[PDB]
Amino acid sequence: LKSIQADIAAKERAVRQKQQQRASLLAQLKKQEEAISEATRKLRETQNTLNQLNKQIDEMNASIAKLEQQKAAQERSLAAQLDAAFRQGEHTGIQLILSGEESQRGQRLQAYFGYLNQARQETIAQLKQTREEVAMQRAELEEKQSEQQTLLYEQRAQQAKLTQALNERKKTLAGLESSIQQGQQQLSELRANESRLRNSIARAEAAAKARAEREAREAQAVRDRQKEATRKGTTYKPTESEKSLMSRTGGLGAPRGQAFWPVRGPTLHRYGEQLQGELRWKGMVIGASEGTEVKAIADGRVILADWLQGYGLVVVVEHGKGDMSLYGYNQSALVSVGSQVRAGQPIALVGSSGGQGRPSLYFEIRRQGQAVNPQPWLGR
Amino acid sequence: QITVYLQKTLDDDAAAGVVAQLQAEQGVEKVNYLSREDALGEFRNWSGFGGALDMLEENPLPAVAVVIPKLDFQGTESLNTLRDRITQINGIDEVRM
Amino acid sequence: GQITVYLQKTLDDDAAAGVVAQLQAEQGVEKVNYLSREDALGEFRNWSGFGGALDMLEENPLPAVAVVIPKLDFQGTESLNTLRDRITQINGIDEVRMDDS
Repeated sequence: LKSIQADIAAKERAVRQKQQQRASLLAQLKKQEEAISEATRKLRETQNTLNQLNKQIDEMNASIAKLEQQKAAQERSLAAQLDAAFRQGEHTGIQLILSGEESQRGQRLQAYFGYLNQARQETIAQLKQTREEVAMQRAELEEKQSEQQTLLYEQRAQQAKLTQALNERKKTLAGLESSIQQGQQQLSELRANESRLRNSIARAEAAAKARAEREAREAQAVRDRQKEATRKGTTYKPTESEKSLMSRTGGLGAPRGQAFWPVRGPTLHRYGEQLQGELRWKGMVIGASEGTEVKAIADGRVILADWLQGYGLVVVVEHGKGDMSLYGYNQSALVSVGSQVRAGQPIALVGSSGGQGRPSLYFEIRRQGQAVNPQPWLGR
Repeated sequence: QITVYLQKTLDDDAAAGVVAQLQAEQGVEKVNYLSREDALGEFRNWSGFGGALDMLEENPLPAVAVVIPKLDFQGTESLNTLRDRITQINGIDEVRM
Repeated sequence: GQITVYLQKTLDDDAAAGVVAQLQAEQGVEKVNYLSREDALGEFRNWSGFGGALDMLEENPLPAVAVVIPKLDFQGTESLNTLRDRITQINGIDEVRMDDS
């Protein structure tokens, strides 16, 4: 009775220990993958700025070397003129200007001295101008090098954040691979992961509603204002932005393979296939290299960019009329909540966030708060 | 005599044109031409500055025309009027008395 | 008819002094007036000519100069030609100028 009672309390202690050790490793995984995402995004933006700056710095060094050659040539030529003037005694023995003069030959000989003094003035002015352009281009170059160094310092810091986060993630996942998860609590995590994802989308939607409702009204006003056009015998040309507003708010339309492939790769899982037990896939899984760019399937606005258990880094794009595209397992979110996106625009990089076995994209289309087979929108 | 100096930009043909053009402008008996290359020779020979012009990357001298007026156009007012005639042929730089 | 000689610009003070001593030792030479590269520049610098030119040059553009004053009995045409021949063979001499006249 005594030792059966010790082992019952040390078998509940041991389950509450296992559950909290897992919870804590998953909260570490979340933080690490949040850091990998934010750092991967920064390194990408940083590297793109740097490529422009390096090209400018290359151009400035080439331009400065050209002027420096010009300046050395102009200096040597000017110095040779000073030397010849000195050998002539032009600085003391000007006397040869005076005793050598005639009626009309001396007239011209004066004009000629005018053209020489002019040419010498121009020679010095040209060199003064080369020295000023050089000095200015060097000042400009030093300011560009200083900008580049601040950027390389940011790259270093972000890389350090990324390397740390990756090293710590390797250790967190090895830990999670230790805690063997039996069939029934996997199914339990899968159902709860799906439920939490649903709550996150609803909250993102609730927070978008004021904006979404105004844009829809404003969008319909454009369609309407084109009724007075048609029905009163004219055409109204909507502005490029009114066309963007209508695209972002009109929903994904009837599934006719008009949307962009978010990523191209083998289809590893399809909507409705068995996930585990009686649970079905609510989206498709497309295989692709880690870091492969994930494209918005259509015009819309980002309303969620969060790490969710089971799904990792999830981006949701509002398309209007309650239509949403959902992008999970991401290495990095490349766009922030509230950013408008264009069909075909990179919004994320493929990864395995949330602890997937291989790099891939999780992809949903949702209508009326329900995941639907996303396949028949995919074409281009 | 009034000396006129040509724009330095005149090529061989354009110079020949100016030479032909000033042959019979009113009050002018004759006009003597010195090449850019001859004008330069003359400075090096006679200025006592030697090669001072030669030390420049470009010849700084123009080809030149010395206007010898006709005997009946050698008075003060005559020279002013015939000087004013040169101004109406665009392509001369400076006129000196 | 003084002969003006211009030295190679790579000559140091000693090498210049050597050339000056060789000119002084030559047959028919009364005296040699020498101007340093540094003194030649000092003298030229007074000149208003080429205004602002020297402020833009890091390097002394001028040679050292030595004015070879022949003795009165070696101021004839053939005397000056022979002295010129010997001066031109002295190492460190760049250019030799005979009096204007």
